[PDB]
Amino acid sequence: TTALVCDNGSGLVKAGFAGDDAPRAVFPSIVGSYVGDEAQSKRGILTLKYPIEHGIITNWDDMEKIWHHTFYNELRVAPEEHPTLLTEAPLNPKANREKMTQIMFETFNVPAMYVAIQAVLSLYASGRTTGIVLDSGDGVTHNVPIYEGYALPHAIMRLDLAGRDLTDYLMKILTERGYSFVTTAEREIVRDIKEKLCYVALDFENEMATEKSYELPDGQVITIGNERFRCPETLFQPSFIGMESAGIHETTYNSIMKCDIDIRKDLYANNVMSGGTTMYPGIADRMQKEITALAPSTMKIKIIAPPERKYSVWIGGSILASLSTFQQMWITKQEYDEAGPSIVHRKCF
Amino acid sequence: FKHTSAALERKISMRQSREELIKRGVLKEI
Ligand SMILES: Nc1ncnc2c1ncn2[C@@H]1O[C@H](COP(=O)(O)OP(=O)(O)OP(=O)(O)O)[C@@H](O)[C@H]1O
Ligand SMILES: C/C1=C/C(=O)O[C@@H]2C[C@@H](CC[C@H](C)/C=C\CC1)O[C@@](O)([C@@H]1CSC(=O)N1)C2
Ligand SMILES: [Ca+2]
Ligand SMILES: [Mg+2]
Repeated sequence: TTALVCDNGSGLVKAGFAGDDAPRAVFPSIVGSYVGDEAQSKRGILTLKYPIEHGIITNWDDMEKIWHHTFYNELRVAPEEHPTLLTEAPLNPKANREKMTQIMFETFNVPAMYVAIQAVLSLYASGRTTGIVLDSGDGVTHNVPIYEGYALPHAIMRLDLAGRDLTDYLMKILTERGYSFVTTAEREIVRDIKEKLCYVALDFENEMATEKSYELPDGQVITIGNERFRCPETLFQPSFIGMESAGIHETTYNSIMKCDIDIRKDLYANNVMSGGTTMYPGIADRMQKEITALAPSTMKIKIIAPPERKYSVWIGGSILASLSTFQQMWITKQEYDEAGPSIVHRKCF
Repeated sequence: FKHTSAALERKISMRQSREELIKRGVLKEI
């Protein structure tokens, strides 16, 4: 009667029931026999690993632990009683999709199942089927242009840096300021600093040419200045961490330019942002500015970045799973019994 | 979370075939 929606990120699992306004379960995507919060709080006994890297599932045994924990411990549901919508990264290898499907049907015995591209779900959450999504999380960043619900694979851009790299970079530059953040626990402290105090400058040079206190657990009060905006500037200038890639604005432009001439206008007018790393204050206005500088003046640029965007992917899934037009799209246990794992490529597009 | 579901439902209703989009040059594999 009620669909489950799970968005498995590199850093956080977002899970819940279709219809809700937010994933009721949000917890670290880590396994230690111990998953999530339970796993972290017992850091001292187990070895903690992330089973998803850069948005791709790489440790299947631990991923199975994640899903099991999600159904039984977090949501407290029996998997068998709910259609389950899962998410995947842009350009996820086919074999991974099939393995996800196989696990869902054979290990968890779901009555029905679907897998959707994350960025497509955030676009959907905004009530659109055409537009270009900047989706940035803990592990990977993508520009994903979409026309009528189909991501355009030839025009997808991946930027191999996201929230975790930003946190590492703030550790670096704060250390240069005289402090020292090096270990994993210190990395968590710095992540908190990033989420509370960083922002994106409208004009980076002007900002530089022009500060907050943060109290550490040990009681020391440190001061953060230009680091606040230098950390997320890396998104616009990846050479800050030695990356040769163009910034998110430039890759948005390049992605659009790889698309059919007559859809470009529609991509420029429907630029959606989603994911934890798009939460910086000033990022929407900065992208507006940069895209405007890159685009022809004959173009209306609009950036859709709602307050709940950290969770837009999950929210998209939740909306989609409840639509009448979607119900014929579920992979049923019957269809999987008749076609095996490869049914995923036929049904989920 | 539901304030866009009507619009979306309408848009998905008249969603074009992958094949049609490949025919008209919009859809291409990497
Ligand atoms: N207010 C904020 N400002 C800056 N960064 C933030 C904020 N909130 C969360 N983040 C960062 O977003 C990242 C997690 O976001 P999210 O849950 O969207 O990632 P994910 O889905 O797990 O990763 P991916 O999609 O890359 O697999 C973390 O790096 C976190 O520090
Ligand atoms: C509060 C919180 C946020 C988060 O985004 O957490 C996720 C998951 C987390 C897993 C390890 C951590 C010790 C467990 C709990 C932290 C969960 O790692 C992250 O913090 C990593 C390490 S630092 C960073 O920016 N990404 C992101
Ligand atoms: Ca809504
Ligand atoms: Mg994500």
